[PDB]
Amino acid sequence: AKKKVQNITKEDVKSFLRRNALLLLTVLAVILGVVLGFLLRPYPLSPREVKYFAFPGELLMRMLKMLILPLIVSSLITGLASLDAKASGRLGMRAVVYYMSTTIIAVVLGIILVLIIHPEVLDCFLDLARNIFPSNLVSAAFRSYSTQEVEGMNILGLVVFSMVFGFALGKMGEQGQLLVDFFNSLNEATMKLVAIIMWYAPLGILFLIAGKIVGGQLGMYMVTVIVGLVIHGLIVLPLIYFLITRKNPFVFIAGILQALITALGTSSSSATLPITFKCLEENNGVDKRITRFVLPVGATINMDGTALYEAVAAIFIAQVNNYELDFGQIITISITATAASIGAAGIPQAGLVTMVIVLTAVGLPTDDITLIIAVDWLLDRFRTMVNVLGDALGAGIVEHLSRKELEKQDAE
Amino acid sequence: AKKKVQNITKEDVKSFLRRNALLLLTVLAVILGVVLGFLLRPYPLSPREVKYFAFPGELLMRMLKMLILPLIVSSLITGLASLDAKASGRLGMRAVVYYMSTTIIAVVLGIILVLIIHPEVLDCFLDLARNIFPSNLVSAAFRSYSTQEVEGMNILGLVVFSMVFGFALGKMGEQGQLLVDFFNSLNEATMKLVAIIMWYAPLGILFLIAGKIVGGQLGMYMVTVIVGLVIHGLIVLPLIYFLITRKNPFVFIAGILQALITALGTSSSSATLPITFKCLEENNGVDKRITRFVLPVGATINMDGTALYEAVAAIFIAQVNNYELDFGQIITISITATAASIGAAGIPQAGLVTMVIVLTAVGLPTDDITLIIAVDWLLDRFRTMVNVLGDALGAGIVEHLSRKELEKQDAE
Amino acid sequence: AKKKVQNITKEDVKSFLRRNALLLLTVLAVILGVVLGFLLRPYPLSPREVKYFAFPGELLMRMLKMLILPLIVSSLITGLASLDAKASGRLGMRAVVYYMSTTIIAVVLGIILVLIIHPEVLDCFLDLARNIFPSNLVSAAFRSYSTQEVEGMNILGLVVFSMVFGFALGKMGEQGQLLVDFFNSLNEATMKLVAIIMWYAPLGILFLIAGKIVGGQLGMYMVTVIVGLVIHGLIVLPLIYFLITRKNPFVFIAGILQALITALGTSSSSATLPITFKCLEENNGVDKRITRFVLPVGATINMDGTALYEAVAAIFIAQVNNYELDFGQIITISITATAASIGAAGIPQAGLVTMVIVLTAVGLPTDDITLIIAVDWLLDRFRTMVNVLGDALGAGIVEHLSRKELEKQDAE
Ligand SMILES: COc1ccc([C@@H]2C(C#N)=C(N)OC3=C2C(=O)C[C@@H](c2cccc4ccccc24)C3)cc1
Ligand SMILES: COc1ccc([C@@H]2C(C#N)=C(N)OC3=C2C(=O)C[C@@H](c2cccc4ccccc24)C3)cc1
Ligand SMILES: COc1ccc([C@@H]2C(C#N)=C(N)OC3=C2C(=O)C[C@@H](c2cccc4ccccc24)C3)cc1
Ligand SMILES: N[C@@H](CC(=O)O)C(=O)O
Ligand SMILES: N[C@@H](CC(=O)O)C(=O)O
Ligand SMILES: N[C@@H](CC(=O)O)C(=O)O
Ligand SMILES: [Ba+2]
Ligand SMILES: [Ba+2]
Ligand SMILES: [Ba+2]
Ligand code: NA
Ligand code: NA
Ligand code: NA
Ligand code: NA
Ligand code: NA
Ligand code: NA
Ligand code: NA
Ligand code: NA
Ligand code: NA
Repeated sequence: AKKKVQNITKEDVKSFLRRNALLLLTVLAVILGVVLGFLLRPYPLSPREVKYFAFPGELLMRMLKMLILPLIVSSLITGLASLDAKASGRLGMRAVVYYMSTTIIAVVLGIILVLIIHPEVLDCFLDLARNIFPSNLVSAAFRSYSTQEVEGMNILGLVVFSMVFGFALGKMGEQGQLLVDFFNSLNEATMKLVAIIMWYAPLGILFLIAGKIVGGQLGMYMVTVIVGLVIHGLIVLPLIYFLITRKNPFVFIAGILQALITALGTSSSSATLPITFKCLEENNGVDKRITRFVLPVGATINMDGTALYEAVAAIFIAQVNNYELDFGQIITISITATAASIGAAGIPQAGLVTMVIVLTAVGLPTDDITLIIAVDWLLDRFRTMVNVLGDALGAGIVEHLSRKELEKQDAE
Repeated sequence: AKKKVQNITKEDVKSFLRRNALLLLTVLAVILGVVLGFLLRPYPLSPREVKYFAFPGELLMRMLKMLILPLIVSSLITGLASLDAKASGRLGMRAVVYYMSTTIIAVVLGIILVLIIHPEVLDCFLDLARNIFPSNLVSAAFRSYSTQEVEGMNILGLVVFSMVFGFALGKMGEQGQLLVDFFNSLNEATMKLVAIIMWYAPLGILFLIAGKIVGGQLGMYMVTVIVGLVIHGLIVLPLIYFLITRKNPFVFIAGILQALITALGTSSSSATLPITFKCLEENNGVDKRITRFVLPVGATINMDGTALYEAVAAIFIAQVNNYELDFGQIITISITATAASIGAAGIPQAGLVTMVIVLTAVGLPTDDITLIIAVDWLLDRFRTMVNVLGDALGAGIVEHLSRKELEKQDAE
Repeated sequence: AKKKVQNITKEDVKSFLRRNALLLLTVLAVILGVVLGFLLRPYPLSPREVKYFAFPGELLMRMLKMLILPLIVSSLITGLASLDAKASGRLGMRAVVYYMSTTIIAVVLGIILVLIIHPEVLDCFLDLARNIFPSNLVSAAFRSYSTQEVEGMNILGLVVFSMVFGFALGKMGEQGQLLVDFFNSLNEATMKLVAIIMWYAPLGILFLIAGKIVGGQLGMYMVTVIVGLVIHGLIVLPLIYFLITRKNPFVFIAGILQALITALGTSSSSATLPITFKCLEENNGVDKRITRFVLPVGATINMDGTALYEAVAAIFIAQVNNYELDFGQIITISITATAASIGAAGIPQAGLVTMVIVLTAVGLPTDDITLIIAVDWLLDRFRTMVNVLGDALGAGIVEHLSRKELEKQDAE
């Protein structure tokens, strides 16, 4: 009742409109995009014509994807070279502990919400191990292994190599410094390009979401995850940030708002990574030393929203199948949904492809994934926002916990 | 009558032979190549054997293509970082204005010469836009998009990215300088390699042209463009250079002679770019700051000879078809032939592939391109020389017009 | 009798076990690998399951292959920039003379051993020439030409380009130094990663050899080459090193032992190159200036063991065919087996693929290669050890012969 009477003052909206021009434009892009897409929905237009329509949104995807490679490689090489090897292990343990806990908490919340509301696989593990260790760095930049090398950048392989290379340069001293300085100039220069890409974003988001918007049991399921992601995203994660930092978490979420709205549009944790960087480094004022450490790793392994969706959908398909509830086999679901969360790449429709792991483990048929394909796209847009939000709050949490190591490196 | 009596003095030919050793060798390579090719023309030898024969000319192509990538990327990153953002816009406006005017003048001359002597397409625009914004920089270095990613370097995508990256580094100051210095050493080092490639050029040009030389209406057509390119190339463009600089243009053409003779052999504006660089920077003494700005851009968009050929061939196929002459539809030909000129890549047989755009716009059948395929190769060799000559004179024109901006950067 | 009574002292084995922990572990990996492979040999397991089994050995291959590219490119660019152009020709002549002589001596020894114990092709030359001059440097990093561009790094193309680039930077002075320093930091940093890869090697070698171990005339043939490689490897090459340096060669072989045991496991001169570098630079204390000069070149052209195997197998298939012994045609075998040695890439099963050249030249049928395929893998493991051992002793021989040039560069 106190904040309500405070809200009626009609104070400073002209200053807000002037400052938040771009932020409000992308919000308007979502509003206009939903309106346009539903207006143009009666489709006497072929999928070829759908591709033609969504083209302005496609150029935004090419623009964002462009920067992913120089962004990850320069961030981890400089970031890990900036820190002392032992401090990097400390920072790393903070990240890993935060990642596993938040993913374990999301999968438990996900299982509880479905148990209340009733709405080869070995080759996958070897392909993952194969990608952690790329045989060629030039090819790793635009191809991933799939048992033989499918198209699309091997983010994980580059994440791992850049880290080991970063540690090596840190151990080289002065001889190493030249290369650390080379990669620092390349990071800031690609960060300077994401400033340009940001002005195109409202035009892109409008067309990217408008194009995608062009039995009843699958209906209740969509409502389950959406509710589950609001509990984790807007209630679980903020109180975690508040409990650790003692800072207002909803003001932090306001800073990374452009990153969430772009995640909602692209449905890629990797594509929105350059914008998550711009938001945290600037708007939230997070340290570059730790955003370069947390964000490229969080974008591929820290998938809180995917984990919640993996558990929900693994139990949802079992409802139709009338599969028996085993006290020990539900434990395998929480284990494999956390496993698939880490595994699944930060790219669209990667959630559904990793369901093969979680469906096999329990003993459910993998061909049931076909039922969940139709509605997936909308749940993917939301799942991505929670996967990004986790890396953003994760950076804020780690930065706060690692202030001693950061103050030592600020000596000179 | 005064220059004629002056020419009879038999003075300084031994000094000319000693100095112009390489220049005269490549001229002799064309003379020996035409003789050898016609001598070996009776072909009881398969296309496989033709490939075997033309192999010394193939090694020259691999050698020149090799350097294109480090040459474009280092030239635009340093070149645009060297200049103040506002001066880069001034230099840019001079280039764009020169490019569009010369291309508009060539297409008008081309249309006049044919109207006196009577001898999907949307997917193309989207593919071009897609290539201006590459989704992966490593893949952009050896692949282009074609609706899905065909082989062959995306020169345009790299031209655009290098420019935006160059502007970014220029805005970084000292932090940026390291990377600008890194790309400056990489430019001069690859420029040092083109000095070596130049000694192989006479052997390559000989075999490259000899291999290619191994109804009657298509006969008069070939004579139309050849005459049209001599009017534009040796009369239109030199008087433009003279009107702007007041310097003798045929002495400038003498400096870039090795670049034209290599264009005549390869039929690629991109492949002869490292040699156009060596000729302008040295022989013509043009500024590196502006050759790095003009030449990589001119090689892909400034296609004067292609534009003249596009107009000539669009009207030539209509002669056979007896297609009606519309005052407003000839205006669409001048517009789409200028459009295709900009579009068409600086690689062999790219002129004929972009005829699809100009034939569709008017309302002529695209399957008529098959008639023009046989004679094309020879017209392509000449068209390329005019496309290169335009970038060479264009550099000389811009350098002269931008002497104030260049004198400011020479302060220290 | 003097070294025998000296060996009975039971002195310093605890110091040896502590120091040579890793060296003895990889030896134990071979012992355990042979035992495990023969134990698991009864195969009710498919080739798919064989791939699953050999997976720890596959990760070692991806790890070693990863570093090959930054290792070759940084070694030759810095190495050749470090030296004066004339000194590089001197060092080069020492290498080339050593390479051709040792390969000529191995093929002569190989021919003698078989003549005592009786147990298109033009397209190949053009493909080699095409690869010496790559048309694209980014593609050269992960593809080779095959008449059109097959997968797998073009080591030769990068070896050649890095050398020409190294010479260019050396001729640039100070402007060049930045890039030389850039590539020096990148060499030491990738050399710092091979230290990590080395700890995985015993686990990898165990599984790499165990997986591969899972008429009678082809039996005697295998014994011929194995004996021939022991004569060249353990008798011919050491006395050559002793005659040149006057240093004990079997103490040198002890230093590069990890490199030979890894060659025995991988059967790739290129994959074991980062470990041959670590052994020579450290264990044998060879100069970085010359290991960067000798080793990347030796890994592809200096194939002593392959040459001996090429001669042995070219004459062995003629035994079955009862092909006539011509005094002049045996001279063509020694010539083409030396030719194929240089040609054949430092990768597994490359020896048998280049037999096409040596079988055609004499007049034997190329389809006979099928008979030698079954036993090849084991002979390849040994052939590789002799191909590596040659580069290792070659570095030691060149370093010793070039001490004047090295002492001049140590001035400052
Ligand atoms: C596969 O998914 C990953 C990769 C990385 C991480 C952690 C992380 C984050 N966020 C980053 N930036 O660096 C390190 C991490 C460590 O736990 C360990 C830490 C580390 C400390 C000290 C020395 C190291 C040497 C090499 C590599 C990592 C090292 C680096 C977690 C999961
Ligand atoms: C697609 O085909 C092209 C690309 C480039 C150009 C012009 C050109 C030439 N020649 C070069 N080297 O740079 C710039 C040009 C401009 O007009 C604008 C100019 C510019 C000035 C100031 C800031 C900029 C920031 C980013 C990019 C270009 C900028 C750069 C013309 C057509
Ligand atoms: C295709 O297989 C090869 C490539 C290289 C070599 C020799 C070698 C070794 N080992 C290395 N590192 O460099 C040079 C070699 C020369 O003989 C010549 C030497 C050289 C000296 C002076 C100037 C040069 C300029 C460019 C290239 C090589 C040059 C370089 C032999 C065979
Ligand atoms: N598309 C999601 C991952 C998923 O498909 O679950 C993301 O990039 O965050
Ligand atoms: N081959 C020409 C372009 C064309 O095909 O018209 C050039 O590169 O200049
Ligand atoms: N595999 C051998 C070459 C060969 O196949 O003969 C090596 O790399 O040394
Ligand atoms: Ba430091
Ligand atoms: Ba400056
Ligand atoms: Ba020096
Ligand atoms: Na998590
Ligand atoms: Na993520
Ligand atoms: Na993941
Ligand atoms: Na023009
Ligand atoms: Na051009
Ligand atoms: Na063009
Ligand atoms: Na040899
Ligand atoms: Na070798
Ligand atoms: Na070889």
